[PDB]
Amino acid sequence: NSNVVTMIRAGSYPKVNPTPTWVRAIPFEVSVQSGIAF
Amino acid sequence: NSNVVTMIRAGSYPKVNPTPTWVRAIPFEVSVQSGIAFKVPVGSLFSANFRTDSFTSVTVMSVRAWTQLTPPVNEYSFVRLKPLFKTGDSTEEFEGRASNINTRASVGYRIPTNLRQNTVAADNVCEVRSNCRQVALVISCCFN
Amino acid sequence: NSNVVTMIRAGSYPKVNPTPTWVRAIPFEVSVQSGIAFKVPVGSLFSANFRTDSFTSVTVMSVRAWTQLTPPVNEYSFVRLKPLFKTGDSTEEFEGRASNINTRASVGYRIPTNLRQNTVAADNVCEVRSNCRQVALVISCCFN
Amino acid sequence: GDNSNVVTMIRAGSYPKVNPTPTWVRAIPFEVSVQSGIAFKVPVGSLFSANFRTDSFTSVTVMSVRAWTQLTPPVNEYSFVRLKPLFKTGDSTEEFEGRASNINTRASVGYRIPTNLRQNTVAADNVCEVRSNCRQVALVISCCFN
Amino acid sequence: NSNVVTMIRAGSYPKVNPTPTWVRAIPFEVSVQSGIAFKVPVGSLFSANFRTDSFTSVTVMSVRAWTQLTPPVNEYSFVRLKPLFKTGDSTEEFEGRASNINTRASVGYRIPTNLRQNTVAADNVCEVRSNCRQVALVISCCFN
Amino acid sequence: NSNVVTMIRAGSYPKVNPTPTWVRAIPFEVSVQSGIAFKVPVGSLFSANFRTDSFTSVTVMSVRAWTQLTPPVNEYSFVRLKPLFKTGDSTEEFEGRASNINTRASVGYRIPTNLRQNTVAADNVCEVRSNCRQVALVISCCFN
Amino acid sequence: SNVVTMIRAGSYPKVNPTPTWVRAIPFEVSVQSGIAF
Amino acid sequence: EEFEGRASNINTRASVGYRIPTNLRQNTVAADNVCEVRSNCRQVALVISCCFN
Amino acid sequence: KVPVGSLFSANFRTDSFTSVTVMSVRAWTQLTPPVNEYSFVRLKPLFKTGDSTEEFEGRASNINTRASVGYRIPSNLRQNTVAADNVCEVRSNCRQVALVISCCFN
Amino acid sequence: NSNVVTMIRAGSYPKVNPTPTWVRAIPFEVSVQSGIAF
RNA sequence: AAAAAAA
RNA sequence: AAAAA
RNA sequence: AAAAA
RNA sequence: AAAAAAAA
RNA sequence: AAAAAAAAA
RNA sequence: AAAAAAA
RNA sequence: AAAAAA
RNA sequence: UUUUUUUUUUU
RNA sequence: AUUUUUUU
RNA sequence: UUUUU
RNA sequence: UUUUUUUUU
RNA sequence: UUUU
RNA sequence: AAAAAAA
RNA sequence: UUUUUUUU
RNA sequence: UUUUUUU
Ligand SMILES: [Cl-]
Ligand SMILES: [Mg+2]
Repeated sequence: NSNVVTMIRAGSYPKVNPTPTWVRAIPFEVSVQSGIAF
Repeated sequence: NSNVVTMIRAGSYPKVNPTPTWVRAIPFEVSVQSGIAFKVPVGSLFSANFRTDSFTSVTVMSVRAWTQLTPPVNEYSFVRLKPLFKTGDSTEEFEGRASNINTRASVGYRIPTNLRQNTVAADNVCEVRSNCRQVALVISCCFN
Repeated sequence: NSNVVTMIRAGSYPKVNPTPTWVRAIPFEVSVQSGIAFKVPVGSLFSANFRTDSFTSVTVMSVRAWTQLTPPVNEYSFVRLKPLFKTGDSTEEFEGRASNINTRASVGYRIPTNLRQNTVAADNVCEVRSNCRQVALVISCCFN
Repeated sequence: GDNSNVVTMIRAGSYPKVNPTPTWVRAIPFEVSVQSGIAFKVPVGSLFSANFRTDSFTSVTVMSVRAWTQLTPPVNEYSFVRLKPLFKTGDSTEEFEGRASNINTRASVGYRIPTNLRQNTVAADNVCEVRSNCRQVALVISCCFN
Repeated sequence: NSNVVTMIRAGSYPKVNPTPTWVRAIPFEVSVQSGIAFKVPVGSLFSANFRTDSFTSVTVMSVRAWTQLTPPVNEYSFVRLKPLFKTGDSTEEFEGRASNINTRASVGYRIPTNLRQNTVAADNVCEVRSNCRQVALVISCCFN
Repeated sequence: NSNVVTMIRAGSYPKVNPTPTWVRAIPFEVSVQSGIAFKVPVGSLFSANFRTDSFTSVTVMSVRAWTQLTPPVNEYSFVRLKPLFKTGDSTEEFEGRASNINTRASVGYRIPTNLRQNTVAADNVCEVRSNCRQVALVISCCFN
Repeated sequence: SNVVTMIRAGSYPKVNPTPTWVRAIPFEVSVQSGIAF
Repeated sequence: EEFEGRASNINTRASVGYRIPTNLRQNTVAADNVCEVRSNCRQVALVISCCFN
Repeated sequence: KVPVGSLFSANFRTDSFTSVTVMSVRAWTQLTPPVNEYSFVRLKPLFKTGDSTEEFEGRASNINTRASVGYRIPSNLRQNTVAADNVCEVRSNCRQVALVISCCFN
Repeated sequence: NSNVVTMIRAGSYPKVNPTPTWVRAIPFEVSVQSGIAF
């Protein structure tokens, strides 16, 4: 909504985490043989 | 109201900015020729005449135009505008004419939010076409 | 909203002003000696570092002060502000002291409407007294 | 509170802001000597005196001026008093006049200064001009010492 | 209101007083020795530095004190106040301590209405005990 | 009320007590050694410095502790409190630490009503452990 | 929540490594005839 | 994950914590490890809300 | 000049990205200031369509405490930035500055 | 009510006073003679 | 907002 | 149940 | 829905 | 606001 | 502002 | 709420 | 909330 | 405790 | 209520 | 308030 | 209602 | 309107 | 009266 | 309901 | 006036 950069009145240093978690669902394929469970 | 100086119970040192932004409406003029289009430089916005010689970039929001001189004999004043963008120039020729020969012609255009980026002095904002020899421009912009 | 440029049905040429006013909060520092009162010049407000080198006068509204450096050993920071006016200086000493030796001492004062006249660079805003060797000031004013 | 009969502890916090020489809104009564047919310029320095607890100030913002005739008028005449406000940016030409309807009664008049014209004045400056057929005029001035 | 002067229809001469009262908050510092109680003189309130050199008597309402200098090594600041009266000195030691060594220690006591009488320069307000070499006091009083 | 003395229509002689009880908060400091617990004696409450030298027994309701001096280098202050009773000593270690090296470490415990019996000067209140060498105490108790 | 979350901890809180604990203790005792234990 | 907390004052402690979801709230014996701790301070205080059984 | 290539790293699980849309930048002084001074930190937003001249400054009211400041990039200026680009300029009396940048990797 | 001790989350060192005031009703006797005030 | 007045 | 998306 | 204390 | 899994 | 202390006279 | 202040 | 009293 | 005219933002 | 006509 | 459709 | 202790905005 |  | 708030 | 947000 | 975990 604003057209220019605006200042952010920041305070104390927050709690951080450079390696967070992630909720995903992974699409990938596997090779299956007849009459055999992979 | 108070008629003398009043103490202010100040607290911690705040956040400051000696060089802030400035929303302005910058007026100037440009000389235009007949049948030829004039690319308006963004560098005209940065001058001491507008208190803007300290800025290097600006976010243009809307442009308006007026014919500054009288048109040729027997003609009515007109003025066209074609927006220019570094990612891609437009082919719109927003045009407004005068219904009185003694009266200016006026036309403008508004820049959408998605197309509101910064522009430096080496960039151009729009092209101007008119039958008058000078065009008055007012540009609403956000200096940063 | 919009995703493209749209035409502005502009009318007659408006009323323009290339060099408008500017209500600002100007931060800067001043060196102060122990036991000596330092007069803060209005000329420090006019600078390219504040985008105000195009102004020659300003209407000051309120002044706040903070101690920029550490106080002497065993001492807590303090700062005093004596307002100054061309029609007559004041004898107030708006003082603020820090309750922690590691923290700044802050104080300020507000100028009443009846005393909000223009001030040129040659004038002075207030005197500052402090045990620290530098003082930070934020001045809410109206450049014109 | 207001019912205690001994001293009570105050849980004070951080050291506050302070000002050992604050402002003061006052009404200052004093008198001036006036001659017949001549106008006397009331000095602002008459406000900075130890008799008013204001000898520590060096400037003041005047708000309103009220004048009364302090001495009896000439014989067969009624008391009158005039006031012409004075300003460093430009003196005025008004003559706010009040006459007594009884020879034994004072003559009073006054004028209020607008907010736009309420700046500071020093001892070298003047407030207004006083004219009267009486020889002495008592003045009461509302102002803000700073 | 107006932009000009307006006549005041004054009446009879009013009741005047060239030397009125004054309710003040007086800030002044004292020197305290280690383990020795310092009697704060009332005369410290009558001074030209407070505009009060025209008063001779004052009614004290509340006395609060702050440590003005740092405490000894390894120690937290503290300050005590024993109220004194001409009709009978007290034995209370209203003590306040600092939870941070870099922070002041503060405490105060209020004087009840039944004990709010005048005091002259020869009188003492209270005793002060502290581990710091100076104490800042802000005495709320009524000058008359 | 009024400004003069008034008559009291007193009746029969009332039930009187020249030596009544007194609930207080008694501030007193103790010396602690490194890595060694110190038993707080109840006789520290009975003192002419607390106006309680006329009492011989007291019912303690709660204990609160603060570190009175600075901690060892590189450490934050801590203080523990182990309640003691004549019917049976406790093994709780109500411990409070400081998040700032310059700030006091505080902790306290409350005694339930069923454990609020009298204690004489020969008894002990609690044990105090701390890396600091002095610990301030503020005990809320009932002198009887 | 099926994953670890971050707790924005503040100052160090009051701690007690040896609390009180309220219990109902079951045990048995040997009793003789006519004698109180 | 490396849930980190920093102190905004040199004299003040830095703090951070993490909550274990109910699905990952199994038992752990003495030979197990709760977490790893990194810091520029030579000692860290731990407060672990746990259910002994 | 803070490079954008500092956002793409395996330490942030972001070594698989090549561009990012920065939304807001916040800064904290990571070390103590010089003697007798308080910490300060400045930020000047940079853009490939035109750098800005703002100097969003934040100073500390305590010599032991960090300084902090931040700015928000408006939606109209929220485009992508590659590693060779820069986010902003930092000025401080302290020799290290901690940055927490809210952005959208894509 | 309770049956054991409870922890008090104390804070900063409060304002203390080892010698406070005391509102009392003091009962004592005096010796008075006939027709003379004491 | 500024100029008679009114108990 | 005007146009395009 | 935008600015500058 | 956020790609992914869901869902009258 | 927990008790002790005059009473809404 | 107390004091100083305008009709 | 003074001093007297259906 | 109640108005005629010189300009005059805003409902 | 995104764009282009028509629209008091 | 100040600067902008 | 007041003097000191504890609670809670 | 000035104070703590 | 014991675990994570108490707004 | 996982990561970033918005006037103490 | 939020509530959830073994005596
Ligand atoms: Cl402003
Ligand atoms: Mg701070």
